[PDB]
Amino acid sequence: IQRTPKIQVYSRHPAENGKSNFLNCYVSGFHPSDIEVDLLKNGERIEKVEHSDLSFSKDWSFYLLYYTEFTPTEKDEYACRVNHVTLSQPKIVKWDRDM
Amino acid sequence: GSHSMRYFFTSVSRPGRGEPRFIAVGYVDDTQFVRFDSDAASQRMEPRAPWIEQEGPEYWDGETRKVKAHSQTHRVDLGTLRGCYNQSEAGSHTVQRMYGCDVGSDWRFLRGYHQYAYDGKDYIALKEDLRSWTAADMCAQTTKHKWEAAHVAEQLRAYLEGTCVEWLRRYLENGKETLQRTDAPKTHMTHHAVSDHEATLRCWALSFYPAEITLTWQRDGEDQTQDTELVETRPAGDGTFQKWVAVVVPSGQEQRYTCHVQHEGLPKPLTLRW
Ligand SMILES: CC(C)C[C@H](N)C(=O)O
Ligand code: NA
Repeated sequence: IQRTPKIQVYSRHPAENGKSNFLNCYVSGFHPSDIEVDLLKNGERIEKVEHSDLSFSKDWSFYLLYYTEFTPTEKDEYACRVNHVTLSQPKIVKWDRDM
Repeated sequence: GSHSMRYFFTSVSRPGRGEPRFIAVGYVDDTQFVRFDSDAASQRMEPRAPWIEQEGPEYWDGETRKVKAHSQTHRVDLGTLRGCYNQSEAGSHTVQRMYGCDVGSDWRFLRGYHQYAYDGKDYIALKEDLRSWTAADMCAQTTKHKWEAAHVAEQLRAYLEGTCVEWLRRYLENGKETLQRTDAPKTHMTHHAVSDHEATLRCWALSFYPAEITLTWQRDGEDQTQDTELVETRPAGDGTFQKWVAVVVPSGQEQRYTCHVQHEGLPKPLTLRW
């Protein structure tokens, strides 16, 4: 009855140090709709994160985009942390500029 | 090409106090244009695309009336469903509804849809002829009989074949600068080594609209699916979409492999090679 989220973590635009960009965490395929999604900078929760309006796919599973403005640098590590009723432990997906 | 207008509705019961959480969104093609959220302070249907802001206060009054009516129907339904399935008052449950219309390239009616799920599973749907229903179990069959007695299909068919298409045509005209514009994918290829025997080639498609796209790999001109990975199409957040496809190849044999990209914005498919 319960379907676990798929997670992709990526930038809005091509990733270049020093330029204002946007960090996205796209969560999809999940049911029920209650979900916790955090964006992390060097392991710490980013405060000003927005998300899209809840919608769903043909199979009734839900999808959301979570996003925040960020200026990438060489040292800063970013990730998405997701909790859902299907997960025993929060799941962390690192941002990899190549995916 | 073809176009669509679709509305999506989600209600989630809240056992111990008050009415369900209700969220409604409307799309033209892959562009969201309205929302309603029961938790928001406005208690209005709200614009989410610049081209719907044109519409006058009478539009916003009528859409707000209609969407609040849908929220009440879902409230009652969550009650009916809990009773039919003999469920307790303790758990939260979900109803979802989607409806709308497809038109072809001539903007004439192609297909209409109206369907309904409980706890994420099919419950009842209008068939393609818009004259009959698909009920998944005996609870839904009781709903079907009810809706047959009240000629519900007839009312929905009139909306889906007529009114729905009329609104879609209006929006496509009003929003033409974006809704009728195709943004072809911006493509490139990356290369990474795992070991010195194995390499990964990744074909990227960025900044495209609408979301439909096909990415395929060939080896020496023949389709290859083994040793490939295709990610789900994802929103960029600026209204465009992104996708990639990768293949693992023997190091030194990268020239054998081509990626092929098909999209409505490309007059002929694109071929990329490392
Ligand atoms: C509130 C909206 C989903 C109503 C839709 N415009 C209709 O007339 O059905
Ligand atoms: Na509307």
